[PDB]
Amino acid sequence: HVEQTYLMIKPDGIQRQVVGEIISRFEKRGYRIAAMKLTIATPAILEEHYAEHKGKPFLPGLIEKMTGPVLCMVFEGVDVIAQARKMMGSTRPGEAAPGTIRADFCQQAGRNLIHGSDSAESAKREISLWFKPEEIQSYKLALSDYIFE
Amino acid sequence: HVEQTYLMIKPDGIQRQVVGEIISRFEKRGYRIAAMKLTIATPAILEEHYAEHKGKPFLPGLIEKMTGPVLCMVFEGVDVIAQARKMMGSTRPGEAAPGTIRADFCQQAGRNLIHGSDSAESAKREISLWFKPEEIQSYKLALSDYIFE
Amino acid sequence: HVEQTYLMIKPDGIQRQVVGEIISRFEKRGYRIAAMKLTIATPAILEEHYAEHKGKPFLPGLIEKMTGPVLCMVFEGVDVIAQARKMMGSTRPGEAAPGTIRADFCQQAGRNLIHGSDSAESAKREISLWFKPEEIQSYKLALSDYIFE
Ligand SMILES: Nc1ncnc2c1ncn2[C@@H]1O[C@H](COP(=O)(O)OP(=O)(O)O)[C@@H](O)[C@H]1O
Ligand SMILES: Nc1ncnc2c1ncn2[C@@H]1O[C@H](COP(=O)(O)OP(=O)(O)O)[C@@H](O)[C@H]1O
Ligand SMILES: Nc1ncnc2c1ncn2[C@@H]1O[C@H](COP(=O)(O)OP(=O)(O)O)[C@@H](O)[C@H]1O
Ligand SMILES: [Mg+2]
Ligand SMILES: [Mg+2]
Ligand SMILES: [Mg+2]
Repeated sequence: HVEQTYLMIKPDGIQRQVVGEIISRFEKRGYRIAAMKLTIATPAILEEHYAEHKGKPFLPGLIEKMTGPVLCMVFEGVDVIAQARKMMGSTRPGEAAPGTIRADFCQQAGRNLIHGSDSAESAKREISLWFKPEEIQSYKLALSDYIFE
Repeated sequence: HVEQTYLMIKPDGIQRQVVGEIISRFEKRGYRIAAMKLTIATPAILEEHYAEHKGKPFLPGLIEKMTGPVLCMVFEGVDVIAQARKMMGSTRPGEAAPGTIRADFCQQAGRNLIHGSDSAESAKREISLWFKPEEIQSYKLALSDYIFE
Repeated sequence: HVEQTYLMIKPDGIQRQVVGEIISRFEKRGYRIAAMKLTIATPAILEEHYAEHKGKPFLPGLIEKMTGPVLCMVFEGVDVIAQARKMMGSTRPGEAAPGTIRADFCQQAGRNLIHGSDSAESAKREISLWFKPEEIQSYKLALSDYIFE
């Protein structure tokens, strides 16, 4: 039984030119790329993305930092929502575990490279916000017999 | 004092073609390759290898998943039995620590890439099961003065 | 607000020829090289470097193992003193967390690849010990906007 999560490379991931390295970390576990799109995030879409943080003092600066090129992604795998969060590490890179993306690449929460859905509910909502359905691709990995039980 | 452990790349490690990456992780710590052999594991030898799991519900499926090409290895180093187990990570990849082999490469316990001895007694037994003594090679690493105290 | 820490590649890092890999780990987080110098450490400077261990049993052997080529480094970043210590891992490689330098490269405390300042006071002292002020270089990373909040 697999699930899908929404992962987004933030503008610092694009500008520091580590997109391929990020993707390789998820491919290495046999997670399937179900969707991938480069766009430029705008305030209106970012306000919906970060709707839970509406009204807060730190939202305007977050929206400014996120206004930039992003790579929207959907990955599929066993427990991939929680696992992708674990692989990203803590929001604050200084608290993130060695070997996580944020610990290996970053210094501060405001420039922490990547976003990942925090729950099944947020994954459904975020995939619907950033992708049209035709952009979610269904296919099977040829190495499935060696990735799954 | 150094010891020797038995490490085996399972058929998923062969088929996903990550043998070299696995070997490099152990070489990186200055662990010495003392033996290495590609074979195809058969139920009879696997039954002896996994004798501690006799009767357990997962054993028949484990033997099936392990019937395939494997790379038998012996590595030598300080505390290498416990250390290699730490590098492998937990049986479940989802529970394994970031930076371990199972967390970095795998999703599920039944396809978790690598076996390693869990104790001095099991290392002795497993090395003897899979290797004849003439297959164990003794040499000294040229960088020994910079690896060992 | 950034700070500067003193990092030193020990003779085993030089001789095992992993200098570039070590530097890449710190560059990967956007830490800035503020100073760098290859020298051959002498007992006199090592006595002052390791003054806190004066009288201790392992000191003379530590000085001996450290009498050789070293790479003196100063790296700048947010919380970089504590963060570089986290990235190095525990003194004993066998106790260091997976994904740290010492866990990924080493076996024993006497050959654990790298030194890093352990506090703000020690970083100031160690930088001044190994570098003259003229050797410390001030410049801005062009990716600063994508590294720092
Ligand atoms: N105190 C803070 N200072 C700067 N940026 C923050 C702070 N808190 C959150 N952020 C930013 O907002 C993003 C979304 O917030 P949140 O959902 O709490 O974290 P995460 O993305 O780890 O789930 C974070 O990834 C981070 O970039
Ligand atoms: N509940 C399970 N489901 C699927 N596979 C399992 C399960 N328990 C064990 N296994 C498989 O059997 C192998 C041997 O089990 P065990 O010796 O307990 O683990 P380890 O290899 O971590 O020492 C594991 O590496 C794993 O591939
Ligand atoms: N018990 C020990 N055995 C061998 N070498 C040691 C031991 N303790 C310390 N050392 C060596 O002395 C160095 C300095 O010791 P210390 O300052 O306590 O560790 P660290 O470098 O982790 O801060 C260590 O990096 C290590 O090379
Ligand atoms: Mg969030
Ligand atoms: Mg076992
Ligand atoms: Mg110290």
